[PDB]
Amino acid sequence: AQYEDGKQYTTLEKPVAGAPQVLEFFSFFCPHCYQFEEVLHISDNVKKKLPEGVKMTKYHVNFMGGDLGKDLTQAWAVAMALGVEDKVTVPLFEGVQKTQTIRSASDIRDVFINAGIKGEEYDAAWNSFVVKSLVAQQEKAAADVQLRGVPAMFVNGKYQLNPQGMDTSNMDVFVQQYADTVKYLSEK
Ligand SMILES: CCCCOc1ccc2c(CC(=O)O)coc2c1
Repeated sequence: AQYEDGKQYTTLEKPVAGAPQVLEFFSFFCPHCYQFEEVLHISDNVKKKLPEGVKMTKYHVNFMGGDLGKDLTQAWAVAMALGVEDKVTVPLFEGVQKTQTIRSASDIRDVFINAGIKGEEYDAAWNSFVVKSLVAQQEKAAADVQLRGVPAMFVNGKYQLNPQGMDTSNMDVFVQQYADTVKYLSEK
């Protein structure tokens, strides 16, 4: 077949019931994740190839970066609770990987302050049980598939994108193959 298990995607041995339809995992420490954001805009390009209104979910992971990795999962929970993902994604990626100015939880908070989130609002979210539950939700989704690598995308809890099987001589062709694979998997 044109699309084959092991080429553009793999199939989970144990599918996850009730999973998000399109579920992405990333780390702000992850170099390909930085590219998926700033260079390729994978999430945007997948969204454009899917029907309007499809639920896309994006979660942070703990397993890169030790203490700060977990702080960043909690900060991503704050971003989701406040709805400010689009305001903080690029400065968090650049703070961790480009300028390397993010070395502590306080430095993460600085990114939100600079992006216009009030200190009181950030701190109240950071310490809220709503955010505690969002941290648990991110961990559970990753645990459901023993995730050991990012960037990762899962479709309907059943299929995992396999970017290592896609063309990388051309960045736009790669994005198109990735997005068309998501569309194919979503229609299975
Ligand atoms: C999870 C461990 C890493 C393996 O998974 C990959 C392999 C290659 C790529 C490229 C290529 C590009 O666009 O420059 C973008 O993301 C990738 C993820």
